[PDB]
Amino acid sequence: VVEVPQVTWEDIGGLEDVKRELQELVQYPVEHPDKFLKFGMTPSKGVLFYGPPGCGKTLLAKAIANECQANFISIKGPELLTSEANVREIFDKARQAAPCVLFFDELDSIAKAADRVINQILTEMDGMSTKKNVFIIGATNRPDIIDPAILRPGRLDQLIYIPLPDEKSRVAILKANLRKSPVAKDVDLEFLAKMTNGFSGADLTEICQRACKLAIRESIESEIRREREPVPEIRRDHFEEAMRFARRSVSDNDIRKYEMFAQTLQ
Ligand SMILES: Nc1ncnc2c1ncn2[C@@H]1O[C@H](COP(=O)(O)OP(=O)(O)O)[C@@H](O)[C@H]1O
Ligand SMILES: CN1CCN(C(=O)c2ccc(F)c(F)c2)CC1
Ligand code: NA
Repeated sequence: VVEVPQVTWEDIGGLEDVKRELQELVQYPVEHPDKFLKFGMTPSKGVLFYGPPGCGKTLLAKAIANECQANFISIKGPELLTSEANVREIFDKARQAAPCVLFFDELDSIAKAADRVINQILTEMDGMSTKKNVFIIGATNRPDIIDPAILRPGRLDQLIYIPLPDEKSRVAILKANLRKSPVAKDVDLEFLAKMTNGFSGADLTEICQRACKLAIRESIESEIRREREPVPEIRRDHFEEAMRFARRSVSDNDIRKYEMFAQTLQ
């Protein structure tokens, strides 16, 4: 299904720098149209996100579409395998659906025949002007094997690091996830963020999911027995019990590799 996503910038904890850069990248063509004309600048055709899994790359792509009131079409790399007019149909349907965000996920799987499913993509990209109102986003967990062709000018205009959250970003991820939930005053998300160094945004969300299930199940069971003869809250002890099944999903070894790659790009 193709639709405007309901994810906003507010649902995304941390990454405040990346967010302002992305807003300007899409707001400037429409907010200062007379200045984009005077100096002869073309709006951007795409970006590429990279980083450890579960840290917000898909969320950012959806929030960009919600910003532009645009449709979102998501395509996972492995499923382009049956077959090179596959690459052509997708660009048609995205052009049909304009203004549209076209998101290529798991592009590490294609970086490894398949040699020019890539080449069919580069040709669709050059053949599609910015006047078509399609904005391309890719993501990958394997920045080491990115073909630099997809980044030459006229294609994806920026490569952007989305890292594991630091301590302040973990507090924000926790708050954004719980923003419309009834949380008890005895829970200290700043202490929770301290105890979860190395956790991804997805790892943090699961803790929030379990703690909520625990309070709802407890609500069920207690009314069932008071049946024998006031909105309930998610309490500190629900979070205490959710933490038992909590451990990092990204290894210290992969983090080093990601940090080397990004630090050498200074
Ligand atoms: N920065 C973040 N803020 C809030 N939630 C997050 C963040 N990053 C990840 N999550 C949680 O983890 C899930 C997976 O995030 P996703 O963006 O799909 O990861 P990937 O970087 O692999 O695209 C999200 O749906 C959300 O629940
Ligand atoms: C899929 N697993 C095993 C393979 N893998 C890497 O080799 C890797 C990790 C981080 C990097 F920054 C990088 F360039 C490469 C990713 C994790
Ligand atoms: Na990922």
